[PDB]
Amino acid sequence: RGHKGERQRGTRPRLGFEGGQTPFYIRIPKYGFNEGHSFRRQYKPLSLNRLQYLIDLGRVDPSQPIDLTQLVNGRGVTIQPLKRDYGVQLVEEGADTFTAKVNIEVQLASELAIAAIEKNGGVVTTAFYDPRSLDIVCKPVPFFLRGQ
Amino acid sequence: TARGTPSRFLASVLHNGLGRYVQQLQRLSFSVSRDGASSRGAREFVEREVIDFARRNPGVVIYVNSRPCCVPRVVAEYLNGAVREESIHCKSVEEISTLVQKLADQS
Amino acid sequence: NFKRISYAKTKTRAEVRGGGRKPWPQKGTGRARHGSIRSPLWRGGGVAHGPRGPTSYYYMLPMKVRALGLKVALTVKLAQDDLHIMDSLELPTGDPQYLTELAHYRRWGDSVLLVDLTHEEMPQSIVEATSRLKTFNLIPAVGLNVHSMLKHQTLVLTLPTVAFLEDKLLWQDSRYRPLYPFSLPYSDFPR
Amino acid sequence: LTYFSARKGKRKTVKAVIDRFLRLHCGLWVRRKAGYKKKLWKKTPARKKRLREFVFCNKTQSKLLDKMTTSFWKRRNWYVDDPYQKYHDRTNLKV
Amino acid sequence: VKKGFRAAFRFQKELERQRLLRCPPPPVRRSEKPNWDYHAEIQAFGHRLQENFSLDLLKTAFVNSCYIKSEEAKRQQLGI
Amino acid sequence: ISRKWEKKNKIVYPPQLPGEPRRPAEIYHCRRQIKYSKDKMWYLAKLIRGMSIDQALAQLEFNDKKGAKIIKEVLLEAQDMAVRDHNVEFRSNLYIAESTSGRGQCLKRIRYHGRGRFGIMEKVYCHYFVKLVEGPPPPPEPPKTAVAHAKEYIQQLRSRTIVHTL
Amino acid sequence: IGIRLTLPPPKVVDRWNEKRAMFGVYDNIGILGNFEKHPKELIRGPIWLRGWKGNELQRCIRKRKMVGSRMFADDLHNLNKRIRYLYKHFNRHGKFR
Amino acid sequence: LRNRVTDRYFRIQEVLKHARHFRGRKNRCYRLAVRTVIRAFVKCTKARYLKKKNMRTLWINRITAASQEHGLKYPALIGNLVKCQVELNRKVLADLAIYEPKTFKSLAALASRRRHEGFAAALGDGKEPEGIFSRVVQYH
Amino acid sequence: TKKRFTPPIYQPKFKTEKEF
RNA sequence: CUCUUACUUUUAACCAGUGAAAUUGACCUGCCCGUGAAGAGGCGGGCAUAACACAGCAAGACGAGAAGACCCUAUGGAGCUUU
RNA sequence: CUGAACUCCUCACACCCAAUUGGACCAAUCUAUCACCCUAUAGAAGAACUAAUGUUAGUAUAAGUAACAUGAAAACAUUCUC
RNA sequence: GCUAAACCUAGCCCCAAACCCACUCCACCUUACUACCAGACAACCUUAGCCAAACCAUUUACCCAAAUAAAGUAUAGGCGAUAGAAAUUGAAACCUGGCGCAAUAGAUAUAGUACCGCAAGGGAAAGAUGAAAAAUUAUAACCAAGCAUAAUAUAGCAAGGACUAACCCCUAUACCUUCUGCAUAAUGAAUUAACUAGAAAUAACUUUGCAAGGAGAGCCAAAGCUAAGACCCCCGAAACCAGACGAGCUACCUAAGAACAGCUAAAAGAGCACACCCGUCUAUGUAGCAAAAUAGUGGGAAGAUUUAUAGGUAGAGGCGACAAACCUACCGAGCCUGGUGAUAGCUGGUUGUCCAAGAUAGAAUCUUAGUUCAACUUUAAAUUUGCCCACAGAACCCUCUAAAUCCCCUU
Ligand code: MET
Ligand SMILES: [K+]
Ligand SMILES: [K+]
Ligand SMILES: [K+]
Ligand SMILES: [K+]
Ligand SMILES: [K+]
Ligand SMILES: [K+]
Ligand SMILES: [K+]
Ligand SMILES: [K+]
Ligand SMILES: [K+]
Ligand SMILES: [K+]
Ligand SMILES: [K+]
Ligand SMILES: [K+]
Ligand SMILES: [Mg+2]
Ligand SMILES: [Mg+2]
Ligand SMILES: [Mg+2]
Ligand SMILES: [Mg+2]
Ligand SMILES: [Mg+2]
Ligand SMILES: [Mg+2]
Ligand SMILES: [Mg+2]
Ligand SMILES: [Mg+2]
Ligand SMILES: [Mg+2]
Ligand SMILES: [Mg+2]
Ligand SMILES: [Mg+2]
Ligand SMILES: [Mg+2]
Ligand SMILES: [Mg+2]
Ligand SMILES: [Mg+2]
Ligand SMILES: [Mg+2]
Ligand SMILES: [Mg+2]
Ligand SMILES: [Mg+2]
Ligand SMILES: [Mg+2]
Ligand SMILES: [Mg+2]
Ligand SMILES: [Mg+2]
Ligand SMILES: [Mg+2]
Ligand SMILES: [Mg+2]
Ligand SMILES: [Mg+2]
Ligand SMILES: [Mg+2]
Ligand SMILES: [Mg+2]
Ligand SMILES: [Mg+2]
Ligand SMILES: [Mg+2]
Ligand SMILES: [Mg+2]
Ligand SMILES: [Mg+2]
Ligand SMILES: [Mg+2]
Ligand SMILES: [Mg+2]
Ligand SMILES: [Mg+2]
Ligand SMILES: [Mg+2]
Ligand SMILES: [Mg+2]
Ligand SMILES: [Mg+2]
Ligand SMILES: [Mg+2]
Ligand SMILES: [Mg+2]
Ligand SMILES: [Mg+2]
Ligand SMILES: [Mg+2]
Ligand SMILES: [Mg+2]
Ligand SMILES: [Mg+2]
Ligand SMILES: [Mg+2]
Ligand SMILES: [Mg+2]
Ligand SMILES: [Mg+2]
Ligand SMILES: [Mg+2]
Ligand SMILES: [Mg+2]
Ligand SMILES: [Mg+2]
Ligand SMILES: [Mg+2]
Ligand SMILES: [Mg+2]
Ligand SMILES: [Mg+2]
Ligand SMILES: [Mg+2]
Ligand SMILES: [Mg+2]
Ligand SMILES: [Mg+2]
Ligand SMILES: [Mg+2]
Ligand SMILES: [Mg+2]
Ligand SMILES: [Mg+2]
Ligand SMILES: [Mg+2]
Ligand SMILES: [Mg+2]
Ligand SMILES: [Mg+2]
Ligand SMILES: [Mg+2]
Ligand SMILES: [Mg+2]
Ligand SMILES: [Mg+2]
Ligand SMILES: [Mg+2]
Ligand SMILES: [Mg+2]
Ligand SMILES: [Mg+2]
Ligand SMILES: [Mg+2]
Ligand SMILES: [Mg+2]
Ligand SMILES: [Mg+2]
Ligand SMILES: [Mg+2]
Ligand SMILES: [Mg+2]
Ligand SMILES: [Mg+2]
Ligand SMILES: [Mg+2]
Ligand SMILES: [Mg+2]
Ligand SMILES: [Mg+2]
Ligand SMILES: [Mg+2]
Ligand SMILES: [Mg+2]
Ligand SMILES: [Mg+2]
Ligand SMILES: [Mg+2]
Ligand SMILES: [Mg+2]
Ligand SMILES: [Mg+2]
Repeated sequence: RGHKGERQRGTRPRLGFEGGQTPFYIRIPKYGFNEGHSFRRQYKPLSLNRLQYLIDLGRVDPSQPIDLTQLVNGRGVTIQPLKRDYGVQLVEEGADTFTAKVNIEVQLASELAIAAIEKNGGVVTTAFYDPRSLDIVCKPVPFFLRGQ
Repeated sequence: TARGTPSRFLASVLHNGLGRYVQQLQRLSFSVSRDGASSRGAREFVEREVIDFARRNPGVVIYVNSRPCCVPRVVAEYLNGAVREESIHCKSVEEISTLVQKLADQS
Repeated sequence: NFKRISYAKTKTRAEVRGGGRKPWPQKGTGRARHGSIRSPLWRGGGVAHGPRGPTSYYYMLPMKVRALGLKVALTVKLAQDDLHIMDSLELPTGDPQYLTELAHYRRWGDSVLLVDLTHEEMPQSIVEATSRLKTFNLIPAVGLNVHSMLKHQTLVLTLPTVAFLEDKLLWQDSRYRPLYPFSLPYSDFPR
Repeated sequence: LTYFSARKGKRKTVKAVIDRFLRLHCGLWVRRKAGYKKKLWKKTPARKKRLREFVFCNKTQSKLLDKMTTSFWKRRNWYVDDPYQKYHDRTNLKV
Repeated sequence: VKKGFRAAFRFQKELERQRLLRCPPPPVRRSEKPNWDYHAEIQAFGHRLQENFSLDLLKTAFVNSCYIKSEEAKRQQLGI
Repeated sequence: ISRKWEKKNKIVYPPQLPGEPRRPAEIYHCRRQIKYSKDKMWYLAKLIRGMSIDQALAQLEFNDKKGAKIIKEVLLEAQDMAVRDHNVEFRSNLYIAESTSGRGQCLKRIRYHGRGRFGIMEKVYCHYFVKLVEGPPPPPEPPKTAVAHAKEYIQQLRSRTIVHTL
Repeated sequence: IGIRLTLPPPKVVDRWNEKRAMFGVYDNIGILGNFEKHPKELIRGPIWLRGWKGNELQRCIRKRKMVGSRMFADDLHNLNKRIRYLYKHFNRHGKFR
Repeated sequence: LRNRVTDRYFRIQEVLKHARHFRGRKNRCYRLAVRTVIRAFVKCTKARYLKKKNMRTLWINRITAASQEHGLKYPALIGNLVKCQVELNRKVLADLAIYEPKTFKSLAALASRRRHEGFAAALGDGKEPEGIFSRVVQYH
Repeated sequence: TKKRFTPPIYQPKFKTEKEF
């Protein structure tokens, strides 16, 4: 423990206190880096490399419409509605090697991601889900056990 | 310390080594446990080491008694009448062989 | 340790009866300074760092780890000739002496663990024999565990139990990560 | 700092750190220079430009702010049109 | 009363040792003590001295006249 | 408490062989819980140590200490005990072999001092132990003479060796 | 002094009584029983400690929240003081900050 | 679970067995004995350096006594025996002084002869051969 | 300075009242 | 007071009875000089030195007693006064 | 010439710094399983006292010291002194 | 040899389960435990403060009734310390058990008794035979300190090296703490037995599982994730606040009582002087007879006197011919209980063995008796130069034309 002082006695000041000097985490001016963070919509990215990977292993069936329920069932993406998630965003990564023809419903989609889907003859549609419906569509089974 | 312990002068038994050398070790009494975990090394010594050791020391009578015991021990008795009891508790076969050989070389 | 709860508890200096008043003045008495008679330094005082029960030691290993432990224990029994497979556990007689002599004749060791597929469908002959025995224990297939297998020298499994064990243990090797507890309905579970 | 809260028994977050610093998911912390809005008339434009910069924190300050904030602020966020999205990961970093 | 057995067991051996020191037992023959095989000890007697003793002659060397008379007396007492 | 001194009169020795010498009779007696100080009783016990049975009684009879009467009473009942129970022919043929005092169980009482202070006094008790052995008292050890001193010194000079060498 | 002069009565332990023979049974009830029951549901004891672990402060907080209304007046007062002391000890005293 | 030390008696006796020969309460009271037993062990360890130191001093005194009986000083005997390539240490010379006086006198005479040869060499200009006992046996 | 008086503390009476 | 003396009582000392308290690291517990955390029974150089009671003395054991009341320190208290 | 724990010599080698830091072991106790004249492998914790003017109890030291008490004779009736 | 030592029970602790308890007769709110007479008196009313913010002044968690999760998020705040939801989410629930204590433990408990206080209140200690005591000459013994058996012989931290030999010879300045430094004449300790002091997050490391997934809904994830192991003491103030209990001592007051010889003067807050009240001076006493006394000498002693009984004024107060007096022996403001394990940058203490690395420029600070960051030190890890240094090179102004340094391949 040491010899005397607040060290051995265990009464040393709080974390961040600098012996009376104005602490670093206080003398820095406030800025809105995290202002309104809890009200920002978040979208889990879904790359075309990830989408192509799921189809090649049979985890996602391209012969049927693909939505948030099918992606979660195939363990393709993880959605946390309590963490301000609003769905999935289809990103353009891996557009060069994407070949499957699918009917996929997402929440956001970049211009290049749309083109890659439509090049193979597939259909991509961006649909909005509010926080209540997002939880229901991702895990239908827990909702059906609520008797609502 | 030296003051708190007895002392003696260097000597031998019956002037051993003058006319002929006589092994001062006379008897070894082993107590091993058939199931005791602390007697695992003692059992290993009996299986392969005590038989060869008896060949090299025809003048030493070795008694191996297998009875339940928590602390295996070996008792060494010498010609001059001194009796020394040493514990082989949780000792490997090599450590027991070194200890047994140490007892044979002492006067 | 996961289901262990320790009920040992001691009273600290704030829970021992009395001790509110300072026993004597701080200075002038010539004695050591004290502020209470229930201090841990005192006879009959509180305990400084003692048990503060009830205390829970609950923790859970990952489901696959606990499933793998059954596989290892089953493999050890087979590798050491401690596993025996029976078509059924039916006995010609309900006398417990028959079962003990049968184990001795077949050299099953001191303790034998008998496992049946279901508790309800256990034959009455084996139930009567095992109820009167201490080293022969009859458990259902759902009750198999590492501790019981390690405690008992010999493990006895029925043919339906072996198929039951393989289905349950190998299901962990080729299963998705759970979206929700498996008690809730699944497309292909149970069976 | 409250290491164990009286109602939940959990570590609490010092909200003074949140209002002043931004933590990139790579572990870095971004802050603004002190006094960048104070007495601008007596400061040269070269000095004023440095005050407007968004600077990083060193190892000690970054480690200090990690202890003063819970694991919620260290999670990976996917804000739409995030200005600092490109700075959440390191590139070509050795040792 | 402190819980445990090893400390009490260890103290019992110390008491037994002290009792022996206070009242030493009378000396007894090594043959009467455990771990004794007369035939084995006779053979080792020759081997220690590096002498090729005859077992028939060597055994008779340790047989005294008093021992024979005492042995005869014991047989008469027991009616053998 | 311990009462091992009373148990020393219950030892039965095996009968002696015809050629064995006569064994002196040993008598153990004691008095428990004497209202006296063991420190003061020690001087009386030390005084009669080694004396004959009759000489010890004479010294104690004319001693002004309180314990002298108590010790004399113990010797009188021990002397009768020897002849009556321990098979001693002559009651005067005894000497004090062992005689010492021991601490007994004491009671604590409060002694009041001034200024509200106090001290704890003890009501002291003691035990007296005596051992009587049949036979004339052993002669006192003669003082060491000049011949004994000179003989011992020469023996010391004849026992010294050359140290720290072969 | 301080050590007993006689051996204590021997310890007789029945290693094969019903409690020890059947110890650990059904610990895999979830794995081998279609996950109908969690193994934590086998724990018997205080209602505030079934399938839950924590330090002294967390246990005191949890017990007060769950059965605080059912506690005796003297027991509740000691629990409230214990939480106050533990709050000051953990959040204000120690070697590390 | 309350744990108490049940074998504290044996711990105390490990220190008191080394204090049995001490004088006073420090042979039976552990609080006082442990401090003295530790000092006794420390003195035992440090005395090994003095034992070697005292033995050599004793040997020098015994060698000096025997050397003076032959009219030689200690430096003359030790120094000149080295020059004769005689590597007898002070332990052996002390034994030789007590048990082999005739041999020691020969060693004293040999050192005296070598000492005289050194004096002649110093006075000589170097045009004479080395002394008979001044010759050194070379090793290769 | 002020008077520094320390009142005496009487020990319990039972400690000096035990009997055989 | 110069300048003290005599006697009596209490105490005292001895004998008998009863029997405290502060104190106490261990002590086999000398003197001189020097030294040293700067004032030594314990260290250095010398000197002295069979053992053990009893009664006196108050130079020393930085004597016992009271975690100095003086002084300062504490982001320790309190009483009082006030623009 | 004397002179160290320097260095050499025979053998062995982790085996001489406060605060602090790292590591190898371990007494006793309880529990699982062994063991069965007192142990083993592990799991646990009220888990180790030459020191707090520490707490309680026992007993020393000062110390048989300080201090304390009963007027006298007598036939125990009584009388006498104050 | 004593004194003593030893013991296994009494009971208790934490949970589960279940919702407890009042009265034979007689007495009991008046002075409780008192057979028998005119009441009309009647309950409600924000806790404060210690403490944290290193002062303090706003502020500083305290079951409020579903485990988990949302979440330590929204939000609040000298926007400091710290405080902190909700929508929503939704599980299990078989009393008779114990890696709980075993007479300094476990309740204080053999008992709220003995004892202490006017009261509120504080609050103990301990027992041990055996199948049979209607077997008591019984149940052997050995174990702490303290003694006894048995005092002592030059000289010295009481030991060590030794030695034929205890001593004599040689060598050696107790321990802990605290310090620049302690044999220090600095601290603590008579001694024995028992008791008495390191509690945890954040990451990180190590070892398993699974793997772009991990996890037995929530959460994390650009090799992660889950689980385990492993780090954070004890005693002590003067205080502050709330609620009770106290004027049987003392301060003053109220109701109704009592005492004051003799002499002088005879008028007396008059004099001399008993009882009585007070306590000037000196000696004794100082653990005393006494937590304020004894002996002598003194002040007053018909008065603003002294005194018995009952009553009144209560602590943010009373009362006071002000002495900061007195208010149950300790009043710059009582005492008890509670907040309370108050707090203490201050002091003291901090328990088994062994080995290894290890002495460190400063800066800020109501800060210099402390802390935080550097520096130094430690561990683990990554990969590459580190140290020592050849030339060449690093200022004019100026009185010391300094010892040197920086840079630096080679080695
Ligand atoms: C100086 O005078 C100092 N000793 C104070 C005296 S009154 C306590
Ligand atoms: K108690
Ligand atoms: K902390
Ligand atoms: K005169
Ligand atoms: K003096
Ligand atoms: K100290
Ligand atoms: K100090
Ligand atoms: K000094
Ligand atoms: K000093
Ligand atoms: K001092
Ligand atoms: K008085
Ligand atoms: K009143
Ligand atoms: K400070
Ligand atoms: Mg300290
Ligand atoms: Mg300091
Ligand atoms: Mg502390
Ligand atoms: Mg503080
Ligand atoms: Mg508490
Ligand atoms: Mg309390
Ligand atoms: Mg209080
Ligand atoms: Mg004191
Ligand atoms: Mg206190
Ligand atoms: Mg207690
Ligand atoms: Mg006394
Ligand atoms: Mg006197
Ligand atoms: Mg005393
Ligand atoms: Mg004392
Ligand atoms: Mg002496
Ligand atoms: Mg002396
Ligand atoms: Mg001096
Ligand atoms: Mg000297
Ligand atoms: Mg004297
Ligand atoms: Mg003093
Ligand atoms: Mg003085
Ligand atoms: Mg002071
Ligand atoms: Mg002052
Ligand atoms: Mg000041
Ligand atoms: Mg300050
Ligand atoms: Mg304050
Ligand atoms: Mg040398
Ligand atoms: Mg050496
Ligand atoms: Mg080495
Ligand atoms: Mg062991
Ligand atoms: Mg173990
Ligand atoms: Mg402890
Ligand atoms: Mg102790
Ligand atoms: Mg102590
Ligand atoms: Mg005495
Ligand atoms: Mg007297
Ligand atoms: Mg005296
Ligand atoms: Mg006197
Ligand atoms: Mg008188
Ligand atoms: Mg009188
Ligand atoms: Mg009543
Ligand atoms: Mg504060
Ligand atoms: Mg202040
Ligand atoms: Mg804010
Ligand atoms: Mg701050
Ligand atoms: Mg108790
Ligand atoms: Mg009860
Ligand atoms: Mg003793
Ligand atoms: Mg000396
Ligand atoms: Mg010396
Ligand atoms: Mg100083
Ligand atoms: Mg020094
Ligand atoms: Mg001194
Ligand atoms: Mg000192
Ligand atoms: Mg000091
Ligand atoms: Mg004491
Ligand atoms: Mg910890
Ligand atoms: Mg930890
Ligand atoms: Mg204290
Ligand atoms: Mg305040
Ligand atoms: Mg108040
Ligand atoms: Mg009144
Ligand atoms: Mg009136
Ligand atoms: Mg008058
Ligand atoms: Mg008048
Ligand atoms: Mg009066
Ligand atoms: Mg008056
Ligand atoms: Mg007058
Ligand atoms: Mg009132
Ligand atoms: Mg007045
Ligand atoms: Mg005034
Ligand atoms: Mg004034
Ligand atoms: Mg008062
Ligand atoms: Mg504190
Ligand atoms: Mg402070
Ligand atoms: Mg080192
Ligand atoms: Mg400031
Ligand atoms: Mg500083
Ligand atoms: Mg350099
Ligand atoms: Mg270089």
